[PDB]
Amino acid sequence: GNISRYYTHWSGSLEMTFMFCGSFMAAGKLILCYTPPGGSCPTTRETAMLGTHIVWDFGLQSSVTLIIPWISGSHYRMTNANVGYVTCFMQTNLIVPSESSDTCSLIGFIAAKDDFSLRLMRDSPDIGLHAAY
Amino acid sequence: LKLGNSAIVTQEAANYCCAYGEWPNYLPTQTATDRFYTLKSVKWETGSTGWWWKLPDALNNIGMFGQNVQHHYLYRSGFLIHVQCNATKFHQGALLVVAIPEHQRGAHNTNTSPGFDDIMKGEEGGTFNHPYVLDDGTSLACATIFPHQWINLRTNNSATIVLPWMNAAPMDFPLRHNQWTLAIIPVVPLGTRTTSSMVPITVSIAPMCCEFNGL
Amino acid sequence: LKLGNSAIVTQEAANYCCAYGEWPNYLPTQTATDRFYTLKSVKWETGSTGWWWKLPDALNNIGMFGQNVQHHYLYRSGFLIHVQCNATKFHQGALLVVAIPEHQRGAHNTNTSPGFDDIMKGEEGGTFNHPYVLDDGTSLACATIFPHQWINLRTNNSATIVLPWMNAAPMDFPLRHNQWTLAIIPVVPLGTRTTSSMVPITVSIAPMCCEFNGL
Amino acid sequence: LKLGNSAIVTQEAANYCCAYGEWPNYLPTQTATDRFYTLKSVKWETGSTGWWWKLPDALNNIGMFGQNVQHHYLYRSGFLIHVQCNATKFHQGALLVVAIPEHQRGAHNTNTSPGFDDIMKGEEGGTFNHPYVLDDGTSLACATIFPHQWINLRTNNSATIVLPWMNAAPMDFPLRHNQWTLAIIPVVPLGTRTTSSMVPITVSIAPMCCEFNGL
Amino acid sequence: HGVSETLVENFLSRAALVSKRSFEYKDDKNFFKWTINTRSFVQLRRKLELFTYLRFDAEITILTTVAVNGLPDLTLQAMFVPTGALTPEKQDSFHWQSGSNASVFFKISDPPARITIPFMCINSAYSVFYDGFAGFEKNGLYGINPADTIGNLCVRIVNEHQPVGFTVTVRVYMKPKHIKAWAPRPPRTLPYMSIANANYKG
Amino acid sequence: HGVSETLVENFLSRAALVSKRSFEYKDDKNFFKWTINTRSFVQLRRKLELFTYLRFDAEITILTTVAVNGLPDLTLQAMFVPTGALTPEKQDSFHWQSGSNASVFFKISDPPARITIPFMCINSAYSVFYDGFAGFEKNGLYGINPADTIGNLCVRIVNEHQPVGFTVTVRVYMKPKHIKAWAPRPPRTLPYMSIANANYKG
Repeated sequence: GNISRYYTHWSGSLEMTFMFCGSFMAAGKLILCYTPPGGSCPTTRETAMLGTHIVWDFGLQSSVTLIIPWISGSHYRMTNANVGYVTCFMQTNLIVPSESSDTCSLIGFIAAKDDFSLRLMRDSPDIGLHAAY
Repeated sequence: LKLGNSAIVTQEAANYCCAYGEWPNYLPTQTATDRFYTLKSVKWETGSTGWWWKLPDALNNIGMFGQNVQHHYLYRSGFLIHVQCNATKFHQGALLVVAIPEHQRGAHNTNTSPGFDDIMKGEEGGTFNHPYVLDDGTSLACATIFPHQWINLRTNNSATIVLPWMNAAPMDFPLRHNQWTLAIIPVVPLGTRTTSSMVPITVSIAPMCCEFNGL
Repeated sequence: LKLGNSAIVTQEAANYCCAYGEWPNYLPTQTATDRFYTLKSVKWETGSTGWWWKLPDALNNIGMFGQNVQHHYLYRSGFLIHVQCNATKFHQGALLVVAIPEHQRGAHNTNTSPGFDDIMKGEEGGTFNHPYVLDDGTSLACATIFPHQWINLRTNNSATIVLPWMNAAPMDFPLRHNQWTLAIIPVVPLGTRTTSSMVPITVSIAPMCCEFNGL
Repeated sequence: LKLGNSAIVTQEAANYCCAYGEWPNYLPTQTATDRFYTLKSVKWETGSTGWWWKLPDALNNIGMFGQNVQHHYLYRSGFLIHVQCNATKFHQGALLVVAIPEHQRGAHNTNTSPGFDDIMKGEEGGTFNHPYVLDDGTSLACATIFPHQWINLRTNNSATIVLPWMNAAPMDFPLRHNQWTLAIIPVVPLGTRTTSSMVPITVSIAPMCCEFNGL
Repeated sequence: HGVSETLVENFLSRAALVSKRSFEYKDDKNFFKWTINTRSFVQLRRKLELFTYLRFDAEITILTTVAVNGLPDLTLQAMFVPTGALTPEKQDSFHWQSGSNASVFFKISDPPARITIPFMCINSAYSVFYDGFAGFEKNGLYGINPADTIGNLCVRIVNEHQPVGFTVTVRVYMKPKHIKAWAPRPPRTLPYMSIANANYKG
Repeated sequence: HGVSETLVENFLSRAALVSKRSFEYKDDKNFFKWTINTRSFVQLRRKLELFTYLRFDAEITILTTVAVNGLPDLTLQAMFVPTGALTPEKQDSFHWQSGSNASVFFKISDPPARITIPFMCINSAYSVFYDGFAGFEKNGLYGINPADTIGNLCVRIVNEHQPVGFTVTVRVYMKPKHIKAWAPRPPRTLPYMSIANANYKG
């Protein structure tokens, strides 16, 4: 996200890794759906399982990679508009034993894939001094 | 377990069950319908008698299968069912995940047949009233004559049954006739020292080798 | 993990991390220093923000390395770091064991630089005040650009990072300049139903391929 | 002229027009959309100024194309247009069936741009206000620089224009941008001794080689 | 034979005046800004609107005229701000020392400043005509492609404020080069009513 | 493919303004002195602080603007004083005729003065970040490597004192070249508080 804001036009596939950081015996199922650009973000678990989704049992698999297909980025602006959504719904409940904490956590990662590309270099809008002459 | 734009990234991908030793093949119009349809999870408790889903009635209003069912007129499909029941190592209980061909139900203590509303339940499916007789006068004890799997939570948490085309006819009406009934009966009830033990069971039904006629 | 007269007889010897794909080699005076220096264990709790150790400042007063540091004048060494975090299967939490080259710290809400006492902490190391910005204005989220490992207590309990010589110079002053900062930040905090959960983290630093000059 | 479950069983299958000498090929998801969509017939009279349809706006709410337009997000298609104008041997008149790339319209006697409602007309299409300037300030006389056909009712009654993908981009938004405008302008007006001469014109648009993205 | 003069490379590559604007000099806030398009002058507009798609590199020549209200020798900056970057709103903004915007520093006494702007579209050609809407809703503007925006040419006087006050006329000459052209169109027979659209009066 | 634009040679080699300072002219004692670093402007500071070690040659362009409080034609000297040499403290010191310091003598009317400063470190790269202390005792300064000091750029007006009084704005443009870069770092998310250090407010 930061190195792309040095460039104007990005294009490529992203990947999202989600990592489950609960206890060893915490079980459950999530459903990570991917919404393509222009489509609307789902609000129900049933609408999410009708799209491109994945049914992730984190009962023993505590990592899921979600490949986001090739976008072309700056081709969808009228100001960047909408590039899609990755949502997550509960499928089951979180099933923990009584000695594990009942609150578990997910962390998510994102990298770009090898077909990612950046062009037309600009300045970063992120940065906008005390103490040589 | 990756069909279509759907995927089940589970772990313990144990042995599956070809029903009657048969794999679903095409009949010698056909990626859209061949995908997992993960139903809503049911809550298995200590007082659960069982759950059933009739096929393809559990899929006749869902997605690219339920569109084609209500636009076409004949269908021919097998089914891949993946039942997964995620619990801890402190839970116990056995499920009989049995797939029944032509499970004509019967009603209890009346001579009137079951109605349309008692049979065609949809994605919610039903609940066994008398699971010991399988709600049809027979027996649960002999129900392992059907294509079945066991989920002993001590041993395994998932069950996969691969169903072929079970019909006397080459194609069939999806809105009229159900051919398979996925039934999940807890033979040994659920148990851990909390009394409100509530293990979830997840049912994913992928219709394999769907054919259609009469758009 | 057996260097010198020291040995770590752990079990789950998982994958290590060569930092930037580089193994420590000698530069083309050299058993005494090449040994594990097991630091004092830190207590990871639910309110922990993180721990850091600067290298070789964490070893400049310990053993045959800290003798040679204070007798010689130039050094050149890689480091083998083994972080191990032993907990039960009822604990949870993720650590980012990240090794930062040239971690010039910054102070918070002042224009005055950090002093000698704020930077050179020794075997005790330090504690992150603001681990989200890595105590230098950047970000913890992008800190996986550095040589790092994860300790998800669900998955693994140990992390090994193999550090080469990171300097623009061929040799360096050990008492002046630190080259690596081992940082251990709990990204997901610790949790088991007792509130006073106190998982220990053990850091062992073996200086690999030590060279010296100027006795 | 037989595409999909549609068919045009006409007779005088005369010469067609590849637009700019190009046939629609696929770009190196793809029977459902490749079918003729026969629009509602327009009535050509003695006072007709002309008719236009923008593509794919004339098809964005019709059938398996208009479903995929409103479910996907990028499209790429050529078009096969068959205009047929059936009359007797006592009718007269010439039509210019011209297919215009990027027919950005202009409004008359105002400096305000045409709105969304003035441009996106759908299956009904529009009617030329000033067909002599092609409703964009140019000229009808030089409009044979575009891919065109003539329908002289003395000579022929039908016209087929085969349109490729005309875009600077490889794919495109169907609900935002129109790429072809099929225009049918009566150059010589209609005539037979009855004054209420009302010859029908039938437009059939088959979207050839449809591709889509972003379901 | 003689066909080499009606080549589209020869038909279109002429350094025509695309922008002439004066700006004053005292304490567009006293600087030049021009959105690089081609619809400013109807002689060049009608030649490029003989086509549907164009692909060219632009060759901007900047010709500075000074006249004091004894001519001083002054440094000008001419910064090309592409679509995605931020233009100056003031003469002394921070956007004039952008590291990434292509600036050129030139004098009045010099030969005119000439730079080549590349092909700047995200598509393979500029749509001269766009039968579409820029916004994703009905409030969008008709005839405007968001892909086709070149950028802006921002010209200021680098020098700080002087006692004399003068007028700086900036003439911009654009020669398109490496012209490729697609799908020719009829010429416009009616006068233009606006630069935003193809409206016509009669 | 497209990877040749995110090359570090292309990512970093842009002639960005590194120093803009005016100085006056009457009887920094009326001359320009700038310690050649890169932390003056936060747009260039944040790009180079995406890395741990850098090795570049600098390409200093000096752009002189004059304005009298009728512009005269004046000679300037721009002397690079490396680390080890002595800088001027006055406009008319003896250090302006150093035989060994690299001076460049240029006019206002000329094209801008451009010199290339080589790689000036005693190590193989400049430490952008330095987790160390410069002094051999505890009173040393944190974050300052003595090896990494480029030198100073001292600019004066060679001409002796004139009747008119004017302001000379000196814009310095540095383009790093032959960039090698090592060990990338996270970008800075908080604002800078000082050029001496990496302190942060929140």
